[PDB]
Amino acid sequence: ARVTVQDAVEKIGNRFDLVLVAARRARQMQVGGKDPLVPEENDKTTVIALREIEEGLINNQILDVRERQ
Amino acid sequence: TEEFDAIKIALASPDMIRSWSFGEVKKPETINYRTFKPERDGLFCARIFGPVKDYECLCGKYKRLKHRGVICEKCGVEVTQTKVRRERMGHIELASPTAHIWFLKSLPSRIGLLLDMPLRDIERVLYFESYVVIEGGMTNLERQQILTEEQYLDALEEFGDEFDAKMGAEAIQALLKSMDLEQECEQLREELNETNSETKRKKLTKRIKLLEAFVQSGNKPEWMILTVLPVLPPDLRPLVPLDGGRFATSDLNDLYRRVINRNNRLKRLLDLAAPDIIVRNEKRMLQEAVDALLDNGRRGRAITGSNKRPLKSLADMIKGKQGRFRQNLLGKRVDYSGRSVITVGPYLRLHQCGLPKKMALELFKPFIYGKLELRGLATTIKAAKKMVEREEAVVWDILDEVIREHPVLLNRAPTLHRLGIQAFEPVLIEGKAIQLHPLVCAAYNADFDGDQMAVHVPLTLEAQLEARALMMSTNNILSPANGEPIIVPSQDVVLGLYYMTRDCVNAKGEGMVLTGPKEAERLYRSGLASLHARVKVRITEYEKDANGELVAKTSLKDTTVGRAILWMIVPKGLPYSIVNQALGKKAISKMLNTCYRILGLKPTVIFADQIMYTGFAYAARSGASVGIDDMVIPEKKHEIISEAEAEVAEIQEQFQSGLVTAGERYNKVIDIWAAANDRVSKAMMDNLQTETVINRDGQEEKQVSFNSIYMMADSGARGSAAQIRQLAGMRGLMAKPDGSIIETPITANFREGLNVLQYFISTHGARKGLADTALKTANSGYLTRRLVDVAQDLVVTEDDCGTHEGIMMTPVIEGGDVKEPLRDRVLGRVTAEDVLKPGTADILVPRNTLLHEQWCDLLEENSVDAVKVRSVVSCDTDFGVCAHCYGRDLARGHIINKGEAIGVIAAQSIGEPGTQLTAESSIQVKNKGSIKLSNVKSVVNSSGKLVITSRNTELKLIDEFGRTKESYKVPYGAVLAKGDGEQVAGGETVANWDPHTMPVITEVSGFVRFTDMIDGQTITRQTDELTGLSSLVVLDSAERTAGGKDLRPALKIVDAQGNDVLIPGTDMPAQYFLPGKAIVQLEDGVQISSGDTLARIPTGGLPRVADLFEARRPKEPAILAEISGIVSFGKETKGKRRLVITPVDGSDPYEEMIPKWRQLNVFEGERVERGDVISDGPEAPHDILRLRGVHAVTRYIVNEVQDVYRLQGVKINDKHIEVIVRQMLRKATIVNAGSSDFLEGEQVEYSRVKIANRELEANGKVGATYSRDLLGITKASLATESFISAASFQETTRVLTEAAVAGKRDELRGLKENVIVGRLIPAGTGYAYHQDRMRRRAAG
Amino acid sequence: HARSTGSYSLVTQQPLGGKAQFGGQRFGEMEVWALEAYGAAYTLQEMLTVKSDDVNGRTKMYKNIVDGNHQMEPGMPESFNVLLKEIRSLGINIELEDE
Ligand SMILES: [Mg+2]
Ligand SMILES: [Zn+2]
Ligand SMILES: [Zn+2]
Repeated sequence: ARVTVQDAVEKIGNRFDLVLVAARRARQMQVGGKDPLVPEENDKTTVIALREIEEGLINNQILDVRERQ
Repeated sequence: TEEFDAIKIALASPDMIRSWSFGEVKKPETINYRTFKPERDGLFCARIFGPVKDYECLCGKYKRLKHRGVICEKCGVEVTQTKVRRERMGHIELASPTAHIWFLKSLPSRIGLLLDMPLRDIERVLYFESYVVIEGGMTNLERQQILTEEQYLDALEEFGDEFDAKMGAEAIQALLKSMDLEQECEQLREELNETNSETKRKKLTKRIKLLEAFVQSGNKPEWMILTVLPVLPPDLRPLVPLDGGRFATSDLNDLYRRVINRNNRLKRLLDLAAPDIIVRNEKRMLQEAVDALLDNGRRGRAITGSNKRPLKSLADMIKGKQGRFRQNLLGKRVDYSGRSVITVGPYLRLHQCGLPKKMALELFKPFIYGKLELRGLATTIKAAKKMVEREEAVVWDILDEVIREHPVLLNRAPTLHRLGIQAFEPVLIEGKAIQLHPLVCAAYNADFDGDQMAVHVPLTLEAQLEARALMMSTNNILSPANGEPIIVPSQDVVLGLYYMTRDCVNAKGEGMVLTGPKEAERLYRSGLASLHARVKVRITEYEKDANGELVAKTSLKDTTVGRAILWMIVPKGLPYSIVNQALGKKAISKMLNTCYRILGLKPTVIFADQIMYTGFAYAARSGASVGIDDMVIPEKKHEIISEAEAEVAEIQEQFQSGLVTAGERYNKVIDIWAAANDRVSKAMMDNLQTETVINRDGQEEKQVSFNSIYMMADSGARGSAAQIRQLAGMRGLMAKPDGSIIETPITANFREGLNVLQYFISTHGARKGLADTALKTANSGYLTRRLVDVAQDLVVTEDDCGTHEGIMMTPVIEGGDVKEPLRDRVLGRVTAEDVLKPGTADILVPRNTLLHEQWCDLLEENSVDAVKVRSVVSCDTDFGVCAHCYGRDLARGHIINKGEAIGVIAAQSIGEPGTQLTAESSIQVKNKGSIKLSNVKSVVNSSGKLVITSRNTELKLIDEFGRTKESYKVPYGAVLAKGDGEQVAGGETVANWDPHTMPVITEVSGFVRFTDMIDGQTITRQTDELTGLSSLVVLDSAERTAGGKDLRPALKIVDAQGNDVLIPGTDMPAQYFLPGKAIVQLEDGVQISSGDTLARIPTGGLPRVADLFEARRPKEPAILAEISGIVSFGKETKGKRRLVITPVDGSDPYEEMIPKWRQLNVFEGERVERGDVISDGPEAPHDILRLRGVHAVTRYIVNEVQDVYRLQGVKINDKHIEVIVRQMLRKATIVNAGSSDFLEGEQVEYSRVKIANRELEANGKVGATYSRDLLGITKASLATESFISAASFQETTRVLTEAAVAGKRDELRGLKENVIVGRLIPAGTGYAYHQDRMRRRAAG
Repeated sequence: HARSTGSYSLVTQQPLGGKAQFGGQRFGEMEVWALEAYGAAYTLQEMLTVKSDDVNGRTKMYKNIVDGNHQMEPGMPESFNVLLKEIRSLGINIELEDE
């Protein structure tokens, strides 16, 4: 289990819209419109989206560019 | 559903009501009672309101969902979902315009005062007993003239024309439409400019405000009278058919049927042109029916058909507890939740929790079904239920698979603070008990004695993400109240670690040299060396001294095996020194503190877990127990007891002879018994503490004992010195019911045996204690509820307001020493401006910087004493606070994030800890330093003393390196020894004064001359013989004799020749008005020396905190000065003596009444400063705020609350109290004019926005100067801006009517409004959502 | 004791209280304040509508879970809409604004 989200909050310092972007990503992941960019280790889609956020691949702007594309 | 905000309320116009309505309900029938099909227009009609059952017509021709717009040819009902029958409204067209009961009969009658005509008259008019002449043209009669029958008759016969009068709501509407708003408003403004009298000016200002509210909102008065009346959807007032041909109906059905009946009868009577009397009666009857519908109870209380119970009107459904809001959105039972008993489970990780199989299956049932169907193990859902009720291996595998990362919420019944709910990852276990991680118990206040815990499951995805990010246990290690760690090891862990680190003089493996910890473990685990034995070990510590690089330093330290074994866990960054000591509770706590501050979160978590495991393991290996011989009775107890008994016997016998009162004997016995108790306690502690005299190789030695009970005491695991005393010493003195202390103490202890009396006494004690705790808890709960209620809406909205204002914060040095240092007091606050070294142009801190540990450390090496820091109270932001003014402090370390609701966290942090709260002759410098006098003006006399002539004189202490250690307040008349500059040795007497005596000191010499000092009228000469004793008494205002009440005796100080000698440097003729109780001992005939004595002048805890927060005037307030300058007396003896403060510069006319009993501390001819004490006693916050201003009152509140809280040793950060105070003073009162009504209580927010407007306008205004007001939290909360939040709990009818008439607009801005409306709170995760909607307006 | 879903009460459609009948835990006002101290807005949202009182909401959430997706569909609580109709039933114009 991912015991700390400290690096994800260091990516976006509000610590609140972090939850929103991670929820949007994990909702695009659960209802299978999209695919994970990280090799999953039997995590559920919430911890997958946090693991993706902490690695710098996804934020709000990447979501907006990919959605309009 | 639209995404909205800003809920608007106003009078409904008849055309808008026509807009909402879908049809007219013409007949009152509902259903045929024979065939249960509904009738035509009726009250229940399918073609108007909707189909009764989903997607199927009445006659049963069309039943399929395939049809969605077809309208059955037989029954004209369209096929749609029956839910629409729940929202469609109807309407009834009334023939006679009818009044709205709420806007007329509501206690402040808005029709009444709008027309400036009393309510009695309106009632007189409405019931048709008398007429009123409304605009009777060019005759001799006014507009609110009451007319009798035959006076109306003779008027009509005389005046055929130019006579217009009418009756009822139509007449009232006529009066309202023809009223000229602006002409009356301007006339009223002129009148107010001409009129000066309190009550009429108040009624006029209320009325003008009402008119203004109408002219801005745009509501026209005529809408208060109803013409069309809407009718509620049928399903909300159902008419259900009971089994057995009978029907059950809501009362609204009865009221609607009666209203429709009476309306139709009135229609026919109108069509028949019936006489006026009958139509008037019918219109009245329709009034009762309608107003009973709207609000039943303001009339003859129209009861229902054949039931004697009063029927429920609309207002009853809305208003009141049982109806709606107060109960509807307040405290419900939720789903997917369970509850059970908690258990230890040490093997768990900090971020996990043991969950029973069966509970997990029950909770996650629907997840199980979904996943089972996804995997194809089950064709359909019923097969999933059958497979779950068999419970095959596949079910447990799927349950295991779904559970991996899904977090659950744990809650414990009294959720005092936000750490009462936390999320954990579950691990499936056998059994029916929940397993809870030990470290978090302290946070929950959980105990394993039958306490139970509740477990909730977050359903939606956003909830899951929120739980894992914000609420998870590992993310909450710091308490939101104060910064210190919460998860510190509690009792077993600390005991084990204590055992591990303590060393022994001689053991197995003394003095061998080890190459590292690994062979230390080899040695200990193989039994070739004792777990604690002094040894030389080579160790490599790491230090990140560079920019994040670790440098290995490797050397030989002298330690124990145990300390090395412990060192194995310790993360890289920490110095070895940390573990080298005894390692008790405090040591472990500060270890965790340093580990967190240096390394960060994750290493701290893992290190805490490691500490737990090793502590538990080695505590178990230790084998610590408690035997009867472990508590050693001190050998010299019996002697002490016999001696104290002999002493009490001697004092009692010497009492029976009668040389000492009973009270004195009581005091003596109590004090000697206390001394004996302290003696025995100290002897027992000496015996037990260091008694192990064990031998090394040769001679012997002694060391800190290994007595198991002593280790439990010293480690801080359990027990304090007091309980050790209670076990092995005498258990001290006891208190009887009233609080008085029994003369004979309890000499026995629990190791020995008590006897009946002593036991009985302790029983009383324990009973009283427990009852106290009970009532304390009740009072706490009540206090915290008020706090959280009042401060809920405050949210951090802006990043930085950009103000330069701030409060100068100093370390509070109460008397002897520095109770609380600066560093902790300033940590995490941003600075208001750069502070300079003791040498100018040496900037130490740039403009606003967050003061983290490094800056704080920097400040201690230098000598900064006081720092101006931005405070929340002075923050400039409108409708919330800015991040910078607040600071950092959180469960996390960084500056506050925009959006967090700090009000609620502050209220909880101040409330929850509130459940464990129940001579001065000479100054003595404690530490060697220079003495410095502040705020004083002394005059050296002949004796060579620095005579103190100021009542507000302070004596602080500068140390070697420029810091104020000690501070004392030196009163007027205290003999001084050392002046300024002198270095004072340790504990040397620097000042002297009489404790129960304040002498009045003369500055010059000469003969005492009597002025207005007449003998007999106001003073009574009782004088003694030659030696110069007297009893001349200059009495105070209360105690002055009956003849000398107004005659004020005075003493002018003249010299031997006669001329009044003048005070040095000033020309003032010294005319000393002798104050109250001026005992003139030295009679006339003795050359006065400089310093002759002229006049001798002789709760806490929860209720105190609640009282500070409710701002209650403490019945004896001290009095202050407004301006400086010569005070003077005035018109004498009216029953309260008058004092008029005369400013040397400013205007005179400030009079203050003074009761007779009050004694004055200042002389008439004295130089007062503003806000100096005039009478002694507790000051009410209002005066301090008004005179000294905001920062003074906020400092006052913070110091008195923080005193109570620290007295119990509970640490709370000041920011929360500051936030509360800021919420307290939201309101101001206008003193100047220009845009307001010159006196209205208005919130500071509206004042700030209007001043910003005015001063932005180039012409603008002179501008509105204001004065702050302080309101108590209960009333202050009651004065809530939001109409929704007000309606949430007070009289609903009143606020709803007020907001409806005022056209008020609610942006909801708060927590409770958003809850009520069922949308996302604007705090935290939903802030962004709302932020999005704010971006959504005025965008593309 | 634990419950996932079960019988609800007659008049106010909240789950029964008790142990004999399944019965849910009492989410009191103090717990609301605790959650509010955190930024937990969505948890409160489900707690107020989807978890207890909203009939259509609870069945929709059941169906969504059964389908193997874990989302939810937001909006104004119907009880709130009922409130609008009841206040509007008086002579009071209360409008849902838009921008
Ligand atoms: Mg317990
Ligand atoms: Zn049909
Ligand atoms: Zn600010």
